[PDB]
Amino acid sequence: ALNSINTNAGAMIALQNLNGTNSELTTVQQRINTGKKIASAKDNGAIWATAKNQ
Amino acid sequence: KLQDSLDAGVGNLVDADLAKESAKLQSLQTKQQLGVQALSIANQSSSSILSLF
Repeated sequence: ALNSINTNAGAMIALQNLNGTNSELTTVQQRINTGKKIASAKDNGAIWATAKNQ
Repeated sequence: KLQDSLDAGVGNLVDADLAKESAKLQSLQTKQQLGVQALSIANQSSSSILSLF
């Protein structure tokens, strides 16, 4: 209602965007730590399985 | 002659190739230096919470 005292969507949307940025940061940090894109089975199942067997 | 042959055979069994170990050592030293920096980057997370309060 532009003056509500119980809720505000601006904080919710700011939180959502911050969480998205944190997730991307986590992915990049994992890449830097392990030194490779496909490190686990979550990154890419097909390529990870192929590399293990090879 | 036989003793020389046996010594050469054992050496062929258990010896290493230092030319390859040099390259592996260089790569591993670089990777360890990068790993320490990556751990340092990972530590500094969650320090930005204090600004909210």
